[PDB]
Amino acid sequence: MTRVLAVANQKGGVAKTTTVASIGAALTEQGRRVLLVDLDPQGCLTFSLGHDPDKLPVSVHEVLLGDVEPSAALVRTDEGMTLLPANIDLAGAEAMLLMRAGREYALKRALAKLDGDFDVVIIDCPPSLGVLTLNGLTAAHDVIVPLQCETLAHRGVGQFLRTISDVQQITNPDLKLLGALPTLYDSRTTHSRDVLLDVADRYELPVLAPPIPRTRKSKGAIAYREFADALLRHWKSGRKMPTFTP
Ligand SMILES: Nc1ncnc2c1ncn2[C@@H]1O[C@H](COP(=O)(O)OP(=O)(O)O)[C@@H](O)[C@H]1O
Ligand SMILES: [Mg+2]
Repeated sequence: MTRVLAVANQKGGVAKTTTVASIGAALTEQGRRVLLVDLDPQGCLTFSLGHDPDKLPVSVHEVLLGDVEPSAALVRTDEGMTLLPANIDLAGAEAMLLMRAGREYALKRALAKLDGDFDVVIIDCPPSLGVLTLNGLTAAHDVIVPLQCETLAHRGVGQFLRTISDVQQITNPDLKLLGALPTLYDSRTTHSRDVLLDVADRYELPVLAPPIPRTRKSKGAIAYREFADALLRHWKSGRKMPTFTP
């Protein structure tokens, strides 16, 4: 049973890409066959895993258009994860997909061609609420929102939840919002805690545990492995994701 996890937040700089790669690595160490999908035309995930996006002969762009089979675009990573990479060509997807029926299902259609090949698919969405993020949410079974807790600035959470609700109404009724993964947690003061409590109070959004601290045997890596183990057990036995605050 392939599990597809979308990692989404229209706010940039909240450690989405780091989260995708780090959860991917932790799951791989636990024996899962992991595919990572880069849906950001800027190619941050792709670059971070050792591939120059500008030099890829093809990418997820051609895969979303149906011009290249998904298997043909996959590349390898040093840690064993498989990558469906991105480059700047993907910025053109919007103009080209808008002209076609079912633009929201392009990634879903692509992953269907790979089903059974991976235990876990993790999708790194760009910092936007356009067709690429919609493709990520439409293809996923679960979604988490990496959520910075350095500052109280969270005015985008409301529109993000509206987007989840719209997807559930129209393109993906089975999408489950697992919750927010706190990122950039600062242990120096109680401020990050207070930020998370304010978010938990104001928004219909579970705040998950543990927080990822601002940074193999590092505290950030330990927190990612702890969160990845929580994901595993949720998918294995239906255990509810532990929460930062009830
Ligand atoms: N735990 C952390 N501690 C310190 N810096 C981090 C941490 N996680 C991510 N960063 C940095 O934050 C910046 C944005 O991270 P990134 O994963 O690219 O976020 P996003 O994908 O949401 O834009 C990057 O420079 C990254 O190196
Ligand atoms: Mg990113």
